[PDB]
Formats: sequence, structure tokens, C-alpha cells
Amino acid sequence: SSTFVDWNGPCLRLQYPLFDIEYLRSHEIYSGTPIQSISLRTTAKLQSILFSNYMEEYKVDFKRSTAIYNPMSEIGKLIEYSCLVFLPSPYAEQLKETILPDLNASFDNSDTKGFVNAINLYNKMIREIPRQRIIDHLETIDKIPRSFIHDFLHIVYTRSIHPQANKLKHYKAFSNYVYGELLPNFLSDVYQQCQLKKGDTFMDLGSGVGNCVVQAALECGCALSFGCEIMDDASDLTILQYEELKKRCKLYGMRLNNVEFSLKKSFVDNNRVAELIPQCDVILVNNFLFDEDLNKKVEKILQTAKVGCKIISLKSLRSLTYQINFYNVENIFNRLKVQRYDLKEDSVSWTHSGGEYYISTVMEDVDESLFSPARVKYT
Ligand SMILES: Nc1ncnc2c1ncn2[C@@H]1O[C@H](CSCC[C@H](N)C(=O)O)[C@@H](O)[C@H]1O
Repeated sequence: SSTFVDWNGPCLRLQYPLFDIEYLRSHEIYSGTPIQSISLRTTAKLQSILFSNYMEEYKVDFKRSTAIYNPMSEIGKLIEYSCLVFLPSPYAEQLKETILPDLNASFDNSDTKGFVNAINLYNKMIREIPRQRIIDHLETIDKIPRSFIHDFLHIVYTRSIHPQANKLKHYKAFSNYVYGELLPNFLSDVYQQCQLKKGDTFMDLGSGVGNCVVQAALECGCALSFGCEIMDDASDLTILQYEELKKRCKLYGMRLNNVEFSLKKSFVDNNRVAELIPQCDVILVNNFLFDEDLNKKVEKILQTAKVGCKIISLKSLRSLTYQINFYNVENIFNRLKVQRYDLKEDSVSWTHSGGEYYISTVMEDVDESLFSPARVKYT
């Protein structure tokens, strides 16, 4: 017996108004146009928990592949999240005992008819709950499963990025533009280590399709989550994903703080990047495949960072043998505290295990030390 979500996972503390209660109380009809899963390439419709008029159709096939994007897996997670997060006692009980056991078994056994029956039973039960009870409950939530945002973002991702993922892997003349992804759990760990919080400014130099930027906004409520990406197709996919994300957020009454991108342009000699650096609290840069030249450019860009700013990277920013001399006396690298960490399993897309990452903090004074002596179920 297993669950679609880890009911024992870590819970995230909400440090900003994630659910817009007034919006929900004033909006009962969803008019958004989210990408329906069934449009990607037996069926069942999943009834929206908050909007009576919304239902999404999923293709249900335990034979036809599955794996990577698994429609049934998403449903299992959504239905469980209802029981875990969106329902008030008592209904959370009825749902928990009445649907989950059969939903999970039917799944594990590749039992189509049983799986669909559990879904249809889930829909019937959900429609019997007074809407205002669900909303009144959301209003009390102060903590949520760390996996919620991850799974919520994965849904958006399966809909907007996955279908055209191949466009992100076109022949790369330079390693500088090779696409690599930092994964959700790694991002969650690192944002926490840097204490990314409400009102902060977050920047991702080389944002890819925006995964790191949107996660920063959703899980920390940053005043501004910004990303710059130069590749054309990564940039188009960023727009599609961003668009789908806004619709899904509305479907769940979630607030999405300011998200901004500087697309199809270099972050080098980028005036918006330059004007934002000084106010950034956290700067992320996956320089794993960056060459010496580019790293030098990144170095230049970071010169105006403020005291306290934390920079996350996969390769140290400062040469391991960086010693203060006479040609680098004013470089911000001189007052940067560097801390190395081991990469946990499956933190990045290019490797299963191994590796490391760094968190460099901008300190007020210089470091004397530098002077010379003289993309699965649970139990
Ligand atoms: N000068 C430059 N300006 C903007 N983006 C650049 C750049 N040099 C490299 N990049 C981009 O930086 C990206 C980093 S790989 C993606 C990282 C992204 N932070 C994520 O975790 O999903 C590459 O896809 C590449 O397109």
C-alpha cells in the first residue's frame, strides 16, 4: 500500500498570502484557458475543487508507455493534495478513507476501470461540499507540504515545456549555451539556506525556461523574481510556461508575485540586469558549463552586489587560488565568504549523484585570509 504523495514529507511555512481568499469568495466561475492534458501527445475528467464549472480530461492508459509524463500519476497527486491540503475536517476524512485506498490500488494494479471509478466517485463527493467550507479552510492554512509547489509546477511544466523539450537541445556550438536544469528539491534547499524571503529580490542569470524564477516567486513570495536568458527557444518556452502558470494559479486561488524576464538577450551589457544587481538578495547562476571568458563577464556583473547578497553557483566564482594582490584590490571577490556543499542525489539534470555547489555571501569587510603572508510513489 502506497500513496501518490509523501504524507510524511517536510512542510513549508507560508510566509506570504499564498491563497487569495477574497478572490475566491468573489469568483465562482473559471474562465481561464489552461492547456488540457488530454490535448498533449479511456478517459476521465477531474472536477475542479474550487470552480464548479471546471473539469479537465485526462487520457488513462496503463499500457501506452507512461513513465516521464504520467497522466494518472498527476491525478493521484491532485486528489491526494485535496485530502491533504484543500479539505476541512470532515470531508477530508470521507475522501481519505472512501477514495484513496481504491485509487492507489487500482493504480498499482494497472486497473483502468477501478481507477476511473475512484475518480468519478471523487468528483461526486467533491460536488457535495459547500464551497464556502473549502474556502474558509484555505484561509486557515499556514503551512503546506514542500511537494505541493513542486507538483503544481510540474503540472505546468508537463503542459508547456515537455511537449517541445527537444527545442532546448539544438546543436550547441559553445558549452556556454548548453541547457542544464537545477531541480525543484535542490532549489527548495538552496532558497532556504539563503533565507530567500518575502520582499526580497531574486535573480537568475541564465534562466533557461524560468523554472528557478517561478519557484522562487511561489515558494518565497519575493517582491521580484527576475531571470535573463539568451536562447530563442528557451525564451519562447519561458513565455508559454509563464502563461500557463498564471492560469493554473487562478484555478487554485494562488497569488503569483511579480515575475519578470529579460528574454532573447545576453545578461552581459544588459541594462535591466545591471540596474537590478544592487538590490538582489539572492543571485543564482548555473555556471556549470560556463567557460573562463563568460565567468569573467559574470564576475564583472557581480561587482555591484550589496552586502548580505547571497550568490548560488555550481562552480566557485573565485579561483580556488585567488590571492589579493595589487590588480584586484577593489574586486567584490575580496569580501565574499565562500561555502562549498555536496550536491545531494538528483539535484541537477545532468547527473544522478556527486558534484557540489557554492553559496558566496557578500561581506562588509575584506577577508584577511586572502592577503599573502607578507523529472514515483511513496510509503
Ligand atoms: N550571456 C548569456 N546571457 C544569457 N543567458 C546566457 C548567457 N550565457 C549562457 N546563458 C544561458 O544560461 C543558461 C543556463 S542552463 C539553465 C539554468 C537555469 N538556471 C535552470 O536551472 O533551469 C543556458 O541555458 C544558456 O542559454
